[PDB]
Amino acid sequence: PIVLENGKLNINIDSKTGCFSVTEKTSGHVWKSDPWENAAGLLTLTDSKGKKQTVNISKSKKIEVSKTAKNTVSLKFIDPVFEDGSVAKGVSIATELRLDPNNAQLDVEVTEHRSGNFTLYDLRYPARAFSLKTDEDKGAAVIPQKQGVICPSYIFPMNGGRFCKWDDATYNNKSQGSLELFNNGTGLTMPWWGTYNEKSAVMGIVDVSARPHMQYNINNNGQYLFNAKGVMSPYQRIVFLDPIWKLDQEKGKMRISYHFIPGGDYVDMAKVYQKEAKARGHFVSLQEKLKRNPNVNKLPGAIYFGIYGGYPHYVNMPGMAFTFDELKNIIKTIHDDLRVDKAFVHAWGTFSNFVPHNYPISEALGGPEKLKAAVDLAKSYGYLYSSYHAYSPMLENDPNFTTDLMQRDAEGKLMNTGSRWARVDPKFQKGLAQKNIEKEISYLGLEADITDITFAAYRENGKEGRIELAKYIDSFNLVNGTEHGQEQWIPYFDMFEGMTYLEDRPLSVISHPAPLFNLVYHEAIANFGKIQDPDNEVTANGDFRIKALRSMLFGRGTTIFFAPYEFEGMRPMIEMARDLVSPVHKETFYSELKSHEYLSADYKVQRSRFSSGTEVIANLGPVAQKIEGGISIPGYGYRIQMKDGSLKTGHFQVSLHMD
Amino acid sequence: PIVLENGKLNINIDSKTGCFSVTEKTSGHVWKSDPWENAAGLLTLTDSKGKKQTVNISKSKKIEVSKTAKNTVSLKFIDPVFEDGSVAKGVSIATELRLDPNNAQLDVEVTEHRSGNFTLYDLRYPARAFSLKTDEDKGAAVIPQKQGVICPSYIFPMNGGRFCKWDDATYNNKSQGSLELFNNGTGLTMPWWGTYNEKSAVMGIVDVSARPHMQYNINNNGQYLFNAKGVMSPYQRIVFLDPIWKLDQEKGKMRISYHFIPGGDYVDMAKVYQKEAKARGHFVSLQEKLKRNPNVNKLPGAIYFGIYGGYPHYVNMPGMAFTFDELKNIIKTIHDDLRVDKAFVHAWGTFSNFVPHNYPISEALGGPEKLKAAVDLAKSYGYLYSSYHAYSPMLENDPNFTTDLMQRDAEGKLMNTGSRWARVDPKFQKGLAQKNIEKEISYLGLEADITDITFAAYRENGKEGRIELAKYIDSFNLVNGTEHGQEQWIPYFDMFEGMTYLEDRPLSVISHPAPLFNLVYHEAIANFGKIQDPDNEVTANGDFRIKALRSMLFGRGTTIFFAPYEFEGMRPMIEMARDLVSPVHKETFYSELKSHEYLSADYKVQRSRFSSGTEVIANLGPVAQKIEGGISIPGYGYRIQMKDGSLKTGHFQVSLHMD
Ligand SMILES: [Cl-]
Ligand SMILES: [Cl-]
Repeated sequence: PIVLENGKLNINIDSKTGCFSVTEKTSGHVWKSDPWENAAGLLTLTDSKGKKQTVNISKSKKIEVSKTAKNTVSLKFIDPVFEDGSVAKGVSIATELRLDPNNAQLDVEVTEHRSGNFTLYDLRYPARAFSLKTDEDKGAAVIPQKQGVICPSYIFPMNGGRFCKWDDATYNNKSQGSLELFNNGTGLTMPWWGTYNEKSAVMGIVDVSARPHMQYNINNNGQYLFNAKGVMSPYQRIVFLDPIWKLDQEKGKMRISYHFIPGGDYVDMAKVYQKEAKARGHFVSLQEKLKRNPNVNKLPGAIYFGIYGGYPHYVNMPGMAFTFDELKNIIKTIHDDLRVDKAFVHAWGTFSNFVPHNYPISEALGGPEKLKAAVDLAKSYGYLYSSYHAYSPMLENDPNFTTDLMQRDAEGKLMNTGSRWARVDPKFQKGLAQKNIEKEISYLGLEADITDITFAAYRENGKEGRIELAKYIDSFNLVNGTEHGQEQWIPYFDMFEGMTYLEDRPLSVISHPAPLFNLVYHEAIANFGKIQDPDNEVTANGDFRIKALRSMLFGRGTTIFFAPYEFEGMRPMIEMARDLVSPVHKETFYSELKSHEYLSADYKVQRSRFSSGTEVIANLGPVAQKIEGGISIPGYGYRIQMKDGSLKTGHFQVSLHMD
Repeated sequence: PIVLENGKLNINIDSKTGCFSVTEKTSGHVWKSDPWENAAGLLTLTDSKGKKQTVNISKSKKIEVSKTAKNTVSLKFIDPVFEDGSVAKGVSIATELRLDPNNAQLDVEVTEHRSGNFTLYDLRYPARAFSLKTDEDKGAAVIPQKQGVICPSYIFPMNGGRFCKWDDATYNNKSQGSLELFNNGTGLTMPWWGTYNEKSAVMGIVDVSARPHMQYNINNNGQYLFNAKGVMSPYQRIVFLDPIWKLDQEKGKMRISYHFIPGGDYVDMAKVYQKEAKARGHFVSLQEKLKRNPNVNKLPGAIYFGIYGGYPHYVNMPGMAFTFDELKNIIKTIHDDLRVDKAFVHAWGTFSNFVPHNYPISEALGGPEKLKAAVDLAKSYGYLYSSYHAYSPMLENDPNFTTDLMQRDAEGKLMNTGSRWARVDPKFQKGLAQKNIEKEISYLGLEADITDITFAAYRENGKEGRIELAKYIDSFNLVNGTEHGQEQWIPYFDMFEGMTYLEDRPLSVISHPAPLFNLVYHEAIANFGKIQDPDNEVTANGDFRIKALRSMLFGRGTTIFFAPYEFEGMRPMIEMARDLVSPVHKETFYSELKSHEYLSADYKVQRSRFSSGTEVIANLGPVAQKIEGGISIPGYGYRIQMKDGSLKTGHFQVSLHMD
């Protein structure tokens, strides 16, 4: 082998294949190259007939590996070979491995690619690296899918229904696939991922300029590679996560930085990234935000209430719209009867035109003075208030619909024809906001704003116009929120509505929620439940029992999101959130989520520690379980140590009243 | 126009296009032909270049429409034209429309197709027929997707989060697609579907010999057709369901029979089908089953308990496997402490080999005598008992794994390499069951059996071997169940585990559960909740509150499916099922589900009436709502009128106990 080495790592590079292993010297843990095919990389490209095929670059006609500097090895893979034995002449991939001279940190970069008369598409590089061996390694893959998850590398006790679905998925196509960076769908919210066992951890951080996808393989033995051939896989069940470099699209630097952490797990990974997040400029603390705007302290302990009037979808829809008097009375009841001390009231349906014309205040719902009376009541209670706003939609049912503000592609065709909520080109969105937002703020005396859609993702197309809008909104210095968010938007907002979990998502049945994003960013952005999956709805992500406990563990706020006709049914949930979640949310709001742990074999009992001095232990399953010191946590129960040393213990119960 | 007419229907057939309208003469409602393109049919076929294209068959070069009998119109569509104006010379499609002389029934059949030098694939015929106009018709599409759903043709009040998902799905690809018949995944469990408004209903029943797919379009304006062109749809939002004849594979008769019901809805449609089910031989009543086997009377009021010991997935898995003494104690606790009077105990993990070798009784778990003691205990209480059995798997982790009993295709390649649970060719399965099942029956004195996997679907490949196993099992005259089921298997079993709902399914955000299967088959086959989504798990399909109420409305039994370590956490739910669900299940078990109705604008308050003289009203949402007479049904509440005149009223409560 060729060798790169420092005080912490030894990298062994195979001259013949370009594959590498990483020995973490302190533990003797060796991270292995591809256990299945000894493939350094997997490259998808067209053949001479123009059919896409995926090849092992380690089978190329020529492979050149050399040390080109003390801590750099240069590799070159020349003329890959197709399945049928023909050669992709003139195709080459060049890469570098660069060891930090001091730290346990390896940079891996794809530095050039040549396509000849072929077309190159995906490159998995390194391929099937940093794997865990299922049922040998006791650890997990770590994936910042929205708030984040882990995927254990072994089978463990769990509810029998869940166990069937989990195990089964590890033998079919549910456990393999890919995810993308910085969307509000199924994708990742931070540019890293990793694997750990009981000895060591590795993560990879993707260069800021690049947008690889991430391939996963969760305990799968690769049977998916053999089904079309009708044979059984000869490979072993493993866990891996690989970068997919999109060679046909990517113009950035195709670099991933691997960090090796002895005895580390997902918390340690998160903290490594937190330092990078700060270097990248995303980290603007809620303490800095509170210094700029004292009204940010209306957020700790506040329930986020969304009163959904059928808008933006419809204007004054019968059986859904609220009047402004009705809004006022919901506000009053929240404060006077349900004793809610702090709240963020978000009223969906206050305008008589469709977004993106967020005006005038609707005469049919009572007019301006009647809305002002609602808002003033809220402000009298120290609640925050915002209308629903959006500057990105262009809706088919809007009488003012036009394609004039939609974007066109290089061929002159309309973009986002199938995505109605994100049709207005961002380059127009600041101008739309400017039409009325300052009038609303002046007329209502607003202290807060929430703006939908535009900041839910961080794609390249249109980003300049989105930044312009973000800066415009931020210039008002209101306590402000937006739908979902991404790390890149943290500087401009105080809270994100969402950054939790989709209901139906890849990896659902073979992962556990982990507060990855909040382990990084809790001190910098507040988050609340998503409006589609609020704390009052029973979904794949739980009922109120589960959601309330998870809120405290993860450091998010309560979301009660309702049509007006449901309000009386919200009362119990509001009370329970007020009693249990709100004081914990208050105490921990500005703090760091220092650590999170799973404390039971089924992963349902967890412990979170916040730099406020607050410790939350909760049991998200139905059966009491013991942890350390033989302490028992009831099903759907909690034990919380507050800053002041007091202890709160308790549990939820579901009962049946029979008359 | 050519007309077919009787006293109930007028069929108006356009002689230039082949499109037809149907006037239902009692209500006067007119079902229109394709509102979008005036297409009589949509045919997918390869072009001169071999690229598949879809074409409107009404644009064919020659269309021949003639009245060939009093009540038959014959159509021929000759030389379809491609996008580019080129012709598919030698291609033709012939159809017939046959009006029943007396009844409001129309048979539609594709009687011939010729391909010439082209290859034909899908044919939608009739295309976009029997549609509902969104927000003008107040009705629904009716789809027997597993237990069944309806898809309303208008927007209505509901929870705000649900509303956003619902409306949004009508404008993207979530509201269009296709489903297949007789699978245990996303598909249909009865060969019919339909549409209704406030005046009239139509359904179509597919010929017994055919396997069309079904296309859906739920309030979608056809934007999916235009996204690639980057233009806005010019079509209106409508609801339709079309048959998709797979011309490349279908050997049966491509006939659908349309039945027209003035004032009808999904209940009337289910009852039309019920007549056809009986004609097809699927309907063997529970009453007949009870006459054959008096032990069937151990099912009414019984909780289905699955004790999941990590088998079949693993043998004797630490932390999941139960011993036979442990199983005995669980059974004892359920009866003596939790006062469950009737139950079906299903123990997953009683053998020391992997399925499909369902023997011997495991020595490691205690041996035959200790299993007998647990079974005898169960029998002394009157409970039904089965071990887990399966004759279809061939598992990678089984030391005895071989490919010898796997099916191979015409190229000699293994089939089902991707489906571990369904690998043994059905032709072998009877033999595998024969190896030990009679030894088990005799040793344990079994009164019952549940067999997993084999009867979850009704596919053509392997059907004969499945039938042979069903008949073999049924020859024992045991109270018996199977996973999921299908209508074709009703004659052989007393119960099905499942026939409810997938958690993640197409149409989930744009449909309501409706008890379609049970509206047809409740008197013939009992069902219970699916082990993956049991009444103790909180999922997309609800928590215990919601599941228990739906169980009573739809006429299914309770499923408690748990790993042994969870048992103590099951107690409250077992109690509540005992007190609430079990007596209603007991009373209604053999009865007809006569009617189901949605009584609230949000579809959450419902009413079912059983021929036992039992009426169940329940509210599956959080807020109290009023029905007729101003009677209020509490959130998560019920009002049940029993045959004995008694009225049961009550509701679930979730409380927080702070110590
Ligand atoms: Cl969360
Ligand atoms: Cl159900």
